[PDB]
Amino acid sequence: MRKSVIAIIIIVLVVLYMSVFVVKEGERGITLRFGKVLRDDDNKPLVYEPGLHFKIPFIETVKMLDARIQTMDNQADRFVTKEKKDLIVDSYIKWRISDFSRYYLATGGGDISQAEVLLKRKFSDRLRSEIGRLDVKDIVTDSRGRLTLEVRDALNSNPNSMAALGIEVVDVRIKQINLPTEVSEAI
Amino acid sequence: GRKVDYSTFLQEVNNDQVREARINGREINVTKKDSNRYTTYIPVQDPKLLDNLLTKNVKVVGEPPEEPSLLASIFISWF
Amino acid sequence: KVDYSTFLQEVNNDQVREARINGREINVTKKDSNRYTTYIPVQDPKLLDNLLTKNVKVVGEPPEEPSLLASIFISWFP
Amino acid sequence: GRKVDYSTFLQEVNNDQVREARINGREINVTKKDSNRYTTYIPVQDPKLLDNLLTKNVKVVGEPPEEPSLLASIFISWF
Amino acid sequence: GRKVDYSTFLQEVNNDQVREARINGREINVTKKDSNRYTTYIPVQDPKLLDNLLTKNVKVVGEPPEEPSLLASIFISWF
Amino acid sequence: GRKVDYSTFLQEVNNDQVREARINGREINVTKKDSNRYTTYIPVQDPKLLDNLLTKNVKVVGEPPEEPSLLASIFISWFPM
Amino acid sequence: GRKVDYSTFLQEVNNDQVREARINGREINVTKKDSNRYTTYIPVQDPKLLDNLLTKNVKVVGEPPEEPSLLASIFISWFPM
Amino acid sequence: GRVVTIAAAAIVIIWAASGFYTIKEAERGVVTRFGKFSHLVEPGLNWKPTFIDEVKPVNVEAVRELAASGVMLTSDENVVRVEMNVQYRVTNPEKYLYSVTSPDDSLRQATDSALRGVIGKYTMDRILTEGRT
Amino acid sequence: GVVTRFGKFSHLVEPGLNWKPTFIDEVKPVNVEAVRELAASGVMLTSDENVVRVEMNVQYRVTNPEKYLYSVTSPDDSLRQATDSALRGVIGKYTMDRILTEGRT
Repeated sequence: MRKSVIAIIIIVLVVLYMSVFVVKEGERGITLRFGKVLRDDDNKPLVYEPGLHFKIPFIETVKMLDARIQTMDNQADRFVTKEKKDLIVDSYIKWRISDFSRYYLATGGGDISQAEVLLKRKFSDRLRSEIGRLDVKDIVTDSRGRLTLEVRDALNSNPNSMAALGIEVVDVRIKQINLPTEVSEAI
Repeated sequence: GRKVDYSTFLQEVNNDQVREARINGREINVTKKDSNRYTTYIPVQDPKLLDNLLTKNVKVVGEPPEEPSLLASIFISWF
Repeated sequence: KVDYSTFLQEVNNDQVREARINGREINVTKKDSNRYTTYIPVQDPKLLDNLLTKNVKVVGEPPEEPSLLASIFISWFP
Repeated sequence: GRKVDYSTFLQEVNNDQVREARINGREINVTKKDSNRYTTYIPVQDPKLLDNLLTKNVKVVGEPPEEPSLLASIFISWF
Repeated sequence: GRKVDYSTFLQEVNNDQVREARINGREINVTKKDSNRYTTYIPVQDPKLLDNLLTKNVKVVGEPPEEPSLLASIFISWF
Repeated sequence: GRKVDYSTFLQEVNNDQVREARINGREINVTKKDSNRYTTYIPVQDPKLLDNLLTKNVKVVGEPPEEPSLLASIFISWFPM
Repeated sequence: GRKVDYSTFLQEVNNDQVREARINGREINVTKKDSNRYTTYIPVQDPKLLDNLLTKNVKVVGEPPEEPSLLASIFISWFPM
Repeated sequence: GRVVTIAAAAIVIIWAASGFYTIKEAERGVVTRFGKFSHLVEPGLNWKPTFIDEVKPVNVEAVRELAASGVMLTSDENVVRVEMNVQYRVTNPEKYLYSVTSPDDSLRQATDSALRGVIGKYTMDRILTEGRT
Repeated sequence: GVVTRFGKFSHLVEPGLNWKPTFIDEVKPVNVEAVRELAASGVMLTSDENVVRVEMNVQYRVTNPEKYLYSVTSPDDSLRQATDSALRGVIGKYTMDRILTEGRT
């Protein structure tokens, strides 16, 4: 009868409209039912297109995680060389998500803040350990080939890897080097 | 309409990366220099904010008030 | 319709002759009689101080009390 | 009801020519030896006002604001 | 009750003749050291009144707020 | 509980006697180091009060507002109805 | 969540301990470095709070207001009718 | 008697339904009956009966970093200033729950003593430039 | 312009009405195909102990839009904020007088 047909149409349409999922052009996602990330015999499934367009339309939700090359920025911070000279150095990091499941389970919610904090810590640590050795001229003259590449390889490489957390780093650069006020005036 | 932390708002003000933001209530419609825009909230009453805006020479427009709505409530009391 | 800070730079050069203030609104009264509108964004402790530093006449104005007839009206108009 | 300006009130106080006031709300009823009756209106909350008043030894009075006892308003409630 | 000047009140506080002060919102109950009594009213919000009183060892008391009776709630429930 | 005067409370606080303070608007419950209890009342807004407390190591407390229960509120709204 | 005194919260902040804080009138949710959570209340209006928070590098967040829907007024006024 | 049976059945059904619960994204937990240690659980699809047992979350896989500081004292009658940071994660929820109270503060109080012990031996310039490794 | 339906790519559109019966389709025209400008400056150190001021300017052009969209975000940020490092790299090795004299070749 007309009422039954209309009710069935409405029910199926609601099934559709709350069962859909839409994944746009480069924002990879996750799958979580109610705690059971549906971790299969292999790693848990990843989702990139509205294939399996239907989800269980009332028990579960999923999270979309950006996948573009993210850029971290920071402010100046002082350092020191063996000649007791002190500098001002600013820099930046390019980081990429390597393996998504470990990243989400580890970082706790997948917002940028804690990843930023962890990378900030590790970068400050390794760089400050590196620049502390070479001499004042050697920072200025040829910093790229040795400093940037060596720190990249060391920071990217088990736990303590900064990849174990599930992050891939692209490359690191230094932006500007000033001097303190008094030495500036003297020179 | 992305949400941005007040902390980062100060982090961007201190190094002059905005021209303009609109003021109302305690919500702010923020427009950094490169034509990107978003929104933030001020957690408490701050005595120093306006000074932070003025001294750095960042230019800020505030908005006219919205008078409350009346006819809805009068109809509600009527029917 | 004119910016708060711009109003401030106008104050700095002593180019407004007197001041009309009302609530979070100020009616400008400058040397060349140009008029506009400017809104108070948030409480400013220094606004009155800065204006009084520069010998500008600054006028107060009565509250706008709602008429009593209007109150009993709205009470019993519905 | 001569509305002599708040700012005008300020400089005439700076001249140290006014002798007393009785205060209420936003309204300043302040008198000079002529028995001059006039008034101004508070622009916004002013901290320094009372200190300056103390410097000029001006007699100052207020009154406890009138409030309608629970007869008239609750009467138009019974009405 | 003699509604006396706030100016006189501050002056006598400077001259140390009061032993007790009782504070209700804006209203002021006074009892000075030589057993005389009077009344005064606070013009506006003050930054320094409480401190000035406390420094020179006048006693201060407040009283709890004027709580509305529940019987008013009964009345408004039936009216 | 025996009420006290604000000035007495402050004077005794600077004598290093107090350990706890609950605050709600204008009521303040005080418990000494000798474990007696009482109440006081702030006269007016005192911008220096919170400082004066914490600067001498008292363990202050803030406690929530009593929101009217929605059921009883809608009832006494509908008790007329 | 386990409530805490305000004084404990300040001794917390002075020792590089707080990550994120939400401010609503005077009710606060807190998240330490160590992934624990709790709640706190601000007794009295404080001018020096916010700056003290900011200088030590804590992440501070706010919340939008809750506007009462007109439909709620429709219901409450029209419930008899 | 039918009404009593229907009411009892409804009560027991509500009981059982309220028994179910949820766990959130791979956080280990310990659920114990009457207080006696019963068993662990993995996230999702678990049912707690009422007034027997207690369910405890642990929030395991998190990164959990702490800090340290101190204007300290060094070998050759000199004064330095340093900082520190440490990252840690929890493996067994059981011992972490039932060893000490507020277990984070324990690592925190330990790291300061550790840092002083290490910083004691060496001298000024070595502490400055060469020897951080 | 870039067209997207079903969350995925759809063909680049040479300007036109592109006669379609669809509104569920999403089209991104924000890209431009004309020259545009960024510039930078800084008080940058010299090989020997010396300080100098140097500034330049760059002109850039987009060829493949999809790499301009679905890659490292916020383009001008990456451009400017790597150009500064490149400018340091060049300015570093040369002496103060040489930077004064042969700055343009």
